[PDB]
Amino acid sequence: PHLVIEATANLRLETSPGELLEQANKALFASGQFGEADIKSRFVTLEAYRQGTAAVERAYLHACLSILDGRDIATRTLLGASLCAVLAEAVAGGGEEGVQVSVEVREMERLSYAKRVVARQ
Amino acid sequence: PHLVIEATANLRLETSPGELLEQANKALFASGQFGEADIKSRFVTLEAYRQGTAAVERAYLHACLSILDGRDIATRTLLGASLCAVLAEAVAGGGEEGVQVSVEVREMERLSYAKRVVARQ
Amino acid sequence: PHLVIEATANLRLETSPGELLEQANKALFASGQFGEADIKSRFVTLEAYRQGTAAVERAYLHACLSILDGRDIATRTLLGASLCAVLAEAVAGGGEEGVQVSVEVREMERLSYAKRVVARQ
Amino acid sequence: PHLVIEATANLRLETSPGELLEQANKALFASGQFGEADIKSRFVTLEAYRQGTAAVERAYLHACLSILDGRDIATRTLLGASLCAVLAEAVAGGGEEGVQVSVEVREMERLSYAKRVVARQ
Amino acid sequence: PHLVIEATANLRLETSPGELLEQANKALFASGQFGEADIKSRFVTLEAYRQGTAAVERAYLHACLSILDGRDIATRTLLGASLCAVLAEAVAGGGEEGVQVSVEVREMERLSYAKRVVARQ
Amino acid sequence: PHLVIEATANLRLETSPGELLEQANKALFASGQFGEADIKSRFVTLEAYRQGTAAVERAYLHACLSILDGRDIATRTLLGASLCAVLAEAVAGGGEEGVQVSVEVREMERLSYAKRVVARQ
Amino acid sequence: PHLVIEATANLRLETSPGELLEQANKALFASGQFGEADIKSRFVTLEAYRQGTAAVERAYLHACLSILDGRDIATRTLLGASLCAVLAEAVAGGGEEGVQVSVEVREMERLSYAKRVVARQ
Amino acid sequence: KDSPIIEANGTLDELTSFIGEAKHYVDEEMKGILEEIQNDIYKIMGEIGSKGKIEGISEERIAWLLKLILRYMEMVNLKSFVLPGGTLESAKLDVCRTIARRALRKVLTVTREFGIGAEAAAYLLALSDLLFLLARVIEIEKNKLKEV
Amino acid sequence: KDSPIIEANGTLDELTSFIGEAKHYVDEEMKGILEEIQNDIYKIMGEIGSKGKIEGISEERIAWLLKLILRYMEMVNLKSFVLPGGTLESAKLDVCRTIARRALRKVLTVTREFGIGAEAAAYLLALSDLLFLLARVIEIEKNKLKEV
Amino acid sequence: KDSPIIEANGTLDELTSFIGEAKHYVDEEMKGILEEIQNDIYKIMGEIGSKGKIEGISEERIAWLLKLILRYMEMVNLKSFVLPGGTLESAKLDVCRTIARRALRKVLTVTREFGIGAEAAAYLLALSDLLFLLARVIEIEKNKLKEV
Amino acid sequence: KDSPIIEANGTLDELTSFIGEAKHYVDEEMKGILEEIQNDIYKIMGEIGSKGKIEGISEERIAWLLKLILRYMEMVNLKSFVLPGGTLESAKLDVCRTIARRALRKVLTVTREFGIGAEAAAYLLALSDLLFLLARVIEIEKNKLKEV
Amino acid sequence: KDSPIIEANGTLDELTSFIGEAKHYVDEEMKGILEEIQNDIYKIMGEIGSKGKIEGISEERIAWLLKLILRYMEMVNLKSFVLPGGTLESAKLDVCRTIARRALRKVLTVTREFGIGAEAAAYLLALSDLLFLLARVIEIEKNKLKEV
Amino acid sequence: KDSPIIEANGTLDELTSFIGEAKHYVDEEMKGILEEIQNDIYKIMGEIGSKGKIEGISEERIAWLLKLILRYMEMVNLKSFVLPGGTLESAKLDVCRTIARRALRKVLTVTREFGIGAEAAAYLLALSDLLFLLARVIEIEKNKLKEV
Amino acid sequence: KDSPIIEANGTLDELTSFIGEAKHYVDEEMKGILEEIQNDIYKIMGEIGSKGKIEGISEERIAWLLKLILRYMEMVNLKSFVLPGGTLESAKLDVCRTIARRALRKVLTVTREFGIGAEAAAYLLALSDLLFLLARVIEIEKNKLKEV
Amino acid sequence: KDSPIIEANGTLDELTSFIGEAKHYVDEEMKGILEEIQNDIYKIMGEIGSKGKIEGISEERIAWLLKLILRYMEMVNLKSFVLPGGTLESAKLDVCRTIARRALRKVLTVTREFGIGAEAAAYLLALSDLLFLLARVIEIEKNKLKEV
Repeated sequence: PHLVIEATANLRLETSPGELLEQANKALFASGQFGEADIKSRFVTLEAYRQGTAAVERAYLHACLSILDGRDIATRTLLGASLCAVLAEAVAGGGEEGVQVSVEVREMERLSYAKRVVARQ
Repeated sequence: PHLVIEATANLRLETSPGELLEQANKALFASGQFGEADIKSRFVTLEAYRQGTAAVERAYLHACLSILDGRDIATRTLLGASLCAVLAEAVAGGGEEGVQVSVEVREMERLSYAKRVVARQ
Repeated sequence: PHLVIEATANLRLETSPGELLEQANKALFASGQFGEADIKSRFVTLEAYRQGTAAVERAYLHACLSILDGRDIATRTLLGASLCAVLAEAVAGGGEEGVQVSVEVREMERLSYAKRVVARQ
Repeated sequence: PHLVIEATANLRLETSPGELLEQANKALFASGQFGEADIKSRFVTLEAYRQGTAAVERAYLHACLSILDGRDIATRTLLGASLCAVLAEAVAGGGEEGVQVSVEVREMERLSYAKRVVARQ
Repeated sequence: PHLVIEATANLRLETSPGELLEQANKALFASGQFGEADIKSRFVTLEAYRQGTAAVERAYLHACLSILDGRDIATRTLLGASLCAVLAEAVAGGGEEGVQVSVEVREMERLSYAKRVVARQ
Repeated sequence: PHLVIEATANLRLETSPGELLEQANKALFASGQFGEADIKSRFVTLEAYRQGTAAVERAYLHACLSILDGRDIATRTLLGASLCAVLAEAVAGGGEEGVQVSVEVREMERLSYAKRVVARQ
Repeated sequence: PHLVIEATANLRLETSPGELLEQANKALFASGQFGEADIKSRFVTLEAYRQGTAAVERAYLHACLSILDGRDIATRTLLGASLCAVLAEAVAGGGEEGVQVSVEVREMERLSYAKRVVARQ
Repeated sequence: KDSPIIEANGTLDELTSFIGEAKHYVDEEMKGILEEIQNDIYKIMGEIGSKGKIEGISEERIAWLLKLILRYMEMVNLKSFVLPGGTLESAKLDVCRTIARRALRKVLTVTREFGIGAEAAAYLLALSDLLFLLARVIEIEKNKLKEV
Repeated sequence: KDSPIIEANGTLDELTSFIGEAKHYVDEEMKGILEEIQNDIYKIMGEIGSKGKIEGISEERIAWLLKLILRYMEMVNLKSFVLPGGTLESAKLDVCRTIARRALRKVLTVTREFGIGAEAAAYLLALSDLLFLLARVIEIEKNKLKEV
Repeated sequence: KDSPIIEANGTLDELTSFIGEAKHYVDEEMKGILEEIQNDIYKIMGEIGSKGKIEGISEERIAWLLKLILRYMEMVNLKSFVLPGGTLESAKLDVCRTIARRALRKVLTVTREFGIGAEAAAYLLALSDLLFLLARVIEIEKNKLKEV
Repeated sequence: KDSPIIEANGTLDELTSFIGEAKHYVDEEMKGILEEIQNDIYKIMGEIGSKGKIEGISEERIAWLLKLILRYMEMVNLKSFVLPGGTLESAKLDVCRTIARRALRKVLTVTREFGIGAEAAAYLLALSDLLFLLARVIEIEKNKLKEV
Repeated sequence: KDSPIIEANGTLDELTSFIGEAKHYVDEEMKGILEEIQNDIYKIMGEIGSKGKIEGISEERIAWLLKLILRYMEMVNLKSFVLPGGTLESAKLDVCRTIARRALRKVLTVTREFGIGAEAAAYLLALSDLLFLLARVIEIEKNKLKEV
Repeated sequence: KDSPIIEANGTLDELTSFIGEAKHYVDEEMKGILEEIQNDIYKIMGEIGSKGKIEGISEERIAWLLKLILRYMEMVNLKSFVLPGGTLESAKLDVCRTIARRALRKVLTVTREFGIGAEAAAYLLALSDLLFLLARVIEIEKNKLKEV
Repeated sequence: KDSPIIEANGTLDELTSFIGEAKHYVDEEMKGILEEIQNDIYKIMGEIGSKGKIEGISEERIAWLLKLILRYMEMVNLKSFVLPGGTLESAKLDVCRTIARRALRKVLTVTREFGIGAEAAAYLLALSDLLFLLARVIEIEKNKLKEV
Repeated sequence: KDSPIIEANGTLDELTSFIGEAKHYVDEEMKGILEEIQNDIYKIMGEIGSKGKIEGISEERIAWLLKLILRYMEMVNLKSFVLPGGTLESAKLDVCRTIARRALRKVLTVTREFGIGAEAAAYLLALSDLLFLLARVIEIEKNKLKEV
C-alpha cells in the first residue's frame, strides 16, 4: 500500500517526520493486512497553503492511504481510524486554533496494477 | 474538502500562489457546499515535468478537488468549472504556445473517512 | 492524461528525471490512446520516506497514471504494464536489497472534468 | 365469528332484537362456513346518534361481521349480502324517510387469534 | 361512513353528545368526500374503564372513523386530524390530569360491503 | 392501545369488571410494549346476544386489542395469549356448558392516527 | 435403499461376500437415515471384465447405493464415504497393482416409486 | 378483450347452457327456478363482459337464492357423504353445480384483477349450494341416496 | 386455499358428476364399476383437498383398473381411428374420458408444485384408458363403429 | 439525497414561491393568511428534507386550516362548476391551488416510500381546498363568476 | 385512483388556471378564445378523470383550433428563433404554451397505459401551437420581437 | 424521442418562458442579464434536444454566472431564513428560481441515463443560486425582508 | 426439508442445549423451571420440524411464562441499564436469553413464509423476557449490579 | 471474499473454539479425540477459505469418525428422547453438537453455490452424530439421563 | 424494525453476554478491559438500533483498542498456527472472538444497506484481534500452546 502524509509548514509535531512515518507503518502492519516490505509511506511539507477564507492562523494534517481493492469497509474504516490516531497524537500544535486531522482511504484497481522488483537481492 | 493545485515552473501567473489559493477558496465557498474552515487547499510547483513528446516549450496548470461523496454530478461539475475559471484567469502565460488548464473532481469515501480536531481552541 | 512519478531520494536511476519522463511519454503515446500534447507528466523526489518496519535500507519507485474514464480494462492494464517497463529499466539500484517498482492506473470522472486553453497560440 | 348489530333508538323492527339475532345466525350457518356454537352475535341500541347535517328524522341499521381470515372474497361478499337481507326484511320503518341498511365484513388475524374454553362441559 | 365516539363517564364536555356529533358530521362533510346522508355517527359513554395501572384519576376520549377503501393516505390523515380537532375543543376536563384524545381511521372492504335502503321515501 | 372487553349478561366472573380491567392492563404492561398511561381499556356487558342456532344456555367472553402497527407477529400473538389467560382465569361459569373465551389483536394505521392531550396537567 | 456391490473375480477379500454385506448394512444403518428392514443389499462377482487398455493384472471393487430423493448432499456424501470405508478395509489384494475402490450414490424418484409388502407376517 | 374477462364470460355461457339442458329433466317448479337463474347469468355476463360498465345483478337476487337455500335445507338432513347422481335427473343438477363452481373460479380471477364481479361471485357460490340441495331433494323423493 | 388445489378438486368433482350421469346409460355391470370409480375419486379429492394430509387411494386401486384394462383389451382390437360416440351410451363414456384427462392436467399441476397426487394422477390416466375401452365395447356389441 | 425527497422539497419550495407572488394581489387579511401558510410550508420542507428527523407541523396547524375552510364555506354556496380565474386576483389563487395539489402528489410518493409526511400531505390537501374557497370569495365580491 | 390519471388531471387543472390568469392580459377577442379553451379542458378532465367513461371533446373542437392556427399563421411569418415574452402580455401566453405541453406529456402516459385521451392529446398539441402564434401576434403588433 | 429528453427540453422551455415574464418586473440591468440567460437556455435546449450532437454552452457561460454570484454575494449578508417574495418583483425571481431547480432535476435524469448535460446541469444549479441573490437584492433595496 | 425449517429447528436445538448447561449453575428452583422450558422447546421443535402437522405447545404454556414474569417483575425494579453477567450464574442466563431471541428470529421467518409457529414465536419472546428477569434476580441477591 | 465463504469459515472457527472449551470438561480420552477434530476443522477451514484451491480433509478422516460412532453406538441403547445436558460435562458436548450442525448449514450453502465442501459437510454431519453419542455416554456413566 | 438491524443488534447483545461470562475467568486487569468493551457494545447497539439517529462510539474508542493491540503484540510472537483454547480461560476468549466476528458480519450487512455502522464494524474487527491476543497471552503464561 501507499501512504502519503501532508502537513502544513506551520504545524508543529511531537516527533520528526521520520519517526511519524515509522509509527504509521507500525499501525498499518498491526492490521495484519499487508506484508511488511509492501508498506510504502512518505511525508510532504506544504509550503503554499490556505485553509478557508477567514484571516485566522490555521494548520491541518492530512493523510491518504492507497490500498489495492478487495478489503471490506470494516478494514478500510479501521485503517483510516488507525492512521488518524497516530497523526492526532503526533500533533503538538499549530496556528491559533484547533488543528484539523484527516485520513482518506482509497482503493487502487488491482487488475490493472503493475508491480515489479528490480536490482533484486 | 482538499484542493491541490499543480503548476509547472515555467508557468507565469497574474497573482502569487497564496493569492491564487485565496481566490480558489472563495470560489469553493461560493457554492455553499462546504463549511469555511473545512476548505483545505495547497499549491505545488512542478520542477520536473514533460508535456508530450514534441520539442516545444509548454506549460500546464492542473487542479484536483477531493470532496466527500454524496453530492450530485451537477454540483461536482459546477465545482470543477468554478476552479477552472479561477485558474484560467490567473494564467499570464507560459511556454511558446497555449497553456492547458485542467481541473479534476474526485470523491473520497465518506464512511471510511477519519477526521479529528487536536490542540483544540 | 496526468502522470506522476515518485522516487525515493536514495534511488539511483540509469537516466535523469527529464529523460525518464520523455521515455514515459513515448510509451504512453505508443498506445495511440492520447493526443501528443495531452500527455502531461511530472517527476517528484521523496525526501521523507519509510518502507515497512524493518531496519533495512530500501528504495521504491511508484507511478500514478490518471486518465479520463471510457477505456476498457485491457487498455488500462496495458498502460500500466507499459509504464512499469520504462520505470524498471530506468532503475540502476537502491538500498541494500531489491527495488519495488509499481504503477497505478486510475480513472478521472470525464463528465465533471474541466479543461481550458489560455494564452492561446 | 363475531357479529355486532347496531340500531338507532328510533328504528322500528318487525321482530324483537333476540328474534333478529336468531335469524342472523341461521343465515350465517346456512353458508356452511362456521360451526354452530362458534357463531357469536350481539345487538346494540344506539341512544346517541346523528345521520348527516340535515335536519331530517333519520334511522339506520348497521352490522359488522368479524371472521377469521382465509375465506375468498366470494364467501365474504355472500355473508354480507346474507346478513343485509335479514336486516332489511326486519326493518318496519324509521324516521321520516328511507332507512339505510349496511353490513361490513372484516377479517380477524388468525395467527395471533387466541381462543379457549373455560368451565368446560 | 361510520363514526363511533367513546367517552369515559368521568369526562366533562363543553357540549352535549348530540351537539358533539353534529360538529363531527360538519367536519366530515367539510372534506367533500362523503354524501350528507351517508355520514352515520354515534356516541357511547364508557361506564367500565381503566387507563393504565397507576392509581390516578384519568379520562380519555376516543373516536373510530370507518370508511370504504379507495381514498389516499392524505385524505385518511386529514379526516382523523379533523375529528381530533373537534373532539379536543369539546373537552372541558376530566380526571386529575391531562385528557388523552385519539382518533382512528380504518378502511372497510368495499367489494364485500352490502348496503340497501328500506321503507323508502 | 385500546382494549375492549365484551361479556354476555349471563356470564359469571371471579372478579368485578373493574378488577378484570386492572388485571388486563397489568398483563399488557408486562409486555414492555406500551407506556403505562397509554393503555386504555373498557368493559361492556352484552344484554342482547345469541350464540348459534341451538337451544342451549351459552355464554361467551370476547376481547379486542387495538394497537398501532409496527410490532411483529410474535408480539401480537403474545399480547393476545396474555389477555386470553387473564380472561380465562376470571371466568367462574356461564350457561349450561363450556364458556368460549376469545381475544382478537388488530392493528390501527399509525400514519393517519391522530392523538392530542387536552386540559393538560 | 438398494445397495449393489460388484467385485472382479480376481479380487481377494478379507471377508466372505455375506460378511461384507453385513458390514455394509451396519454402516448404512449407522447413519440413522433408513429403517433396518429397508436396507436391501446384494453382492455380484464379475466374471467378464477389463480395466483399461494396458496389459496389466488389475482388479476393482465398485458399489452403487440407490436411495429415494430428499436427503441433502452432506448425507449422500457421508453414505458414500461410509460404504467406501467398509469396502476398502475388506480388500486383501488383487492383480499386480493397487485396487481401485469406488462408491456411487444415486437418487431414485420417490413420487413414481412403487412399494408393497406381500405374504405379510 | 382481456383473457380473464373472455374466459369468465365463456364459462358463464357454458353454465347457463348446461342449466338449459337440465331444466328438461326437472318438474315445472324447478324449471321455473332454473330459468330465473339463466336470466341472472345473462345479467351477470353483461356486467363482466362490459368490464363493470353495465350494472350486474341486484342484492335481492342473492337474497332470492338464500330464500330457496333455507327452504330446501329443511328437506335435506343427510349426514354421510353421497355419490353424485343418485338419479338421472339429479345427475344433471350435480353437473350444473360443478360448472357453476368452475364459473366461480373464473369470476374470482376477474375480481382479484379488475375489482369487479364480487356480487356475481357470491351469486355463483350460493347457486352451487342450491343446486346441491335441489339434487338431493330429487334423490330423496325417489329414495336413491347412494352413500360412500 | 391454493388455486391449483381448488381447481383440481373442482375438476375431480366435475368428473364424478359426469360419471354419475353416464352410469344411467350403461348396464348393471359397468354401473357397478363406475360407482367404484366415484368412491375412488372421492378418496382422491380428500387427499388433494387436504394438501396431502389425508391418505389417498391405495396401490391396489390402480392395479384394479389395470385388471379391467387388460380384460377389455381382449375385446377391443380395432386398427383405424374412430369417431367418439358411435352410440348414445358410448358417447357418455367418451365425455367422461375427456373430463378425466382434464382432471389429470389439473392434478399434474398440483404434483409439480406441491409434490402430491402422483398416485392420483396415475389413476386418472388409467381411468381415461378404461373409459376408452368401455366406450368401444358398447359400440362393438351394437356394431356402430364410425371410422375416420 | 433521495430523488423523491428532492422533488417533494423542490415542489414545496415552488408552492410557497407562487404564494409569495399571489399575496401581492390580495387584501391585508388574506395576505396574513398566506404568509402563515408560507411559514408552515417552510416547517414542512424541514421535515421532508431531513427525511423525518426534524419535526414537521403540529396537529393544530391542520385544525387551523379547517377553521378557515368552515368559515369560508358559509360564504361560498355555488352549485354549477366555474371557470378558474374570474378575476386576476382569484386567478393567482387558482394557480397556487393547483401547485399545492402538485406538491401533494410528490409528498404522497415520499409517504408511500419512506413513511413520512402524512401530516404534511393532509395539510396540502386542506390547503388546496382553502385556496379554492378564497378564490371564489374574491370572485363573489366582484361578481365575476364564470360558469361552464 | 391511478397515479397517471391523477397527475394528468392535476396538470390540466393547472393549465386552465394559468390560462385563467393570462386572459386578463389579452384583448376581448383572445379572452373569448381562451375561455373556450377552458371549457374544452374542463370537458377533457371529465374524460380522463372518469377513465374514459365520460365522453371527452368532439372532433370539431380540434378542427376549431386548426381554423385559428391557419388564421394566425398568415399573420406570423418569422424566420429566426425568438426569445419568449417580447411583451408582458405575450409572456403569459408563452407560459401557458409550456404548461400545455407539460399536460400533453402527462396525457400521453395515460394514452399509452389506459388507451384513452388520444383525442385530448391531439387537442393539447394543437393548443400549444396556437398559443405560440397568439404570443407572436401580440409581439408583432407592438414590434417587440427579440431574436437569438 | 426519448421521454427524459422531451421532459427536460419542455421544462427548460418553461423556465425561459417564466424568465421572459419576470424580466418585465426588473430594472434594465437585470433585464439584460435575464435575456442573456434566455439565450443560454436556448443553447442548452439544442444540446439536450439533439441528444448531445449539437454543442451546448461553453465553460465561460458558467464562469459568467459565478462572476455575478460573487458580485451579488457582497450585497446579500442575511443570516435568518426569509419568506419568498418580499416584493412583487422579487416574487417573480423566486418563482424562476424554483422552475430552474425543477429543470435541473429533469436534466440530471438525462445525464444519469444518456451521459450528457453535465455542463447544462451545473449552469442551472448556479442559475438558481443567482436568482436567489437577485431576489434578495431587490427586497433589500426596498427593505421588505420577511423572516421566519 | 426447507432451509427456514432446518435453521429454526437447529437454533431451537441450540437454545435448549445452552439452557441444559445453564441449569447446572442455578438453584434447584430455577433448574426445575429451565427443565420445563426444555420440554416445551422439544414440543416446539416437533411442530416446526413437521411443518405444522404435529401439534405444538398449548396456550397454557405461554400463560405459564407470564405467571413467572409477573412474579419476578415484583423482585426486579431497576431503572438504569445494566451490563450482562454481573455474576457467573446470571451470565449463563444472559447468554440463553440472546440465543432465545436468535431462535425467535428464525421462527419468525418460518411464520412469515409457512404460516406456522406464531404460538412458538410468542413463547420464545416471553422466554427471553423471563430469562432477563431470572438473571437480574440472581445479581440482586448477591448485589453485583453493574450499570452503564 | 464471498459472503457464503466468510460465514462458513467463521462458523467453523466458532465450532473449534467451543470444542476447545469443552475439552477441559472431559476425560483424557475424549480430550485427545476433540483435539483431533480441531485439527480436522483447521484443515477444513483452509479448503473452504481458499475456495477449494487448498486440499481439505481426506476420506480416512470421515472413516475415522465412523469408527468412533460404531464404537459408541454399542454403549448407547436408549429409546426415549432425552433432555440435553444431563450433566455439566455432557452439556458442553450438546452445545458443540448444535454448533457443528450450524456449521453444516453454512457449508451446505457453499457446496450448493461453489461446488466445494461436500467432503467437509459429510464430516460435520458425522461429527454431530459423534458428539451426540459422546454426550450420552457421559450421562450414562453418572446415571443422569433426563427424559421427556 | 428492519431485519438486518434486528439481527445485528441481537448478535451484538449476544456478544456482550458471552463477554459477560468470560470476564469471570480472567484476572482483574482483563476484567476491567472486557467491561469497557461491554459499555462500547452498548453504545454501538444504540446507534444501530436507532438506525443511525443516536451517536455511536467515538474515534478514540477504536484508538483505545489499537493501544492494547500494539501492547499485547509485543508479548505474542508465535509463528505456527495454534488450536483454540489451550487453557479453559483462553477458551472463553476464543469463543468471544468468534462471536465478535459473527457480529461483524451482521453489522457489515447494515452498513452495505443503510450506510451506517462503519465505525462500529471497525471496532468489532479490532476487538476480535484483541481477543485473539488476550487468549494467547494467557496460554503463554501457563505454557499451554497447542500447535497444529
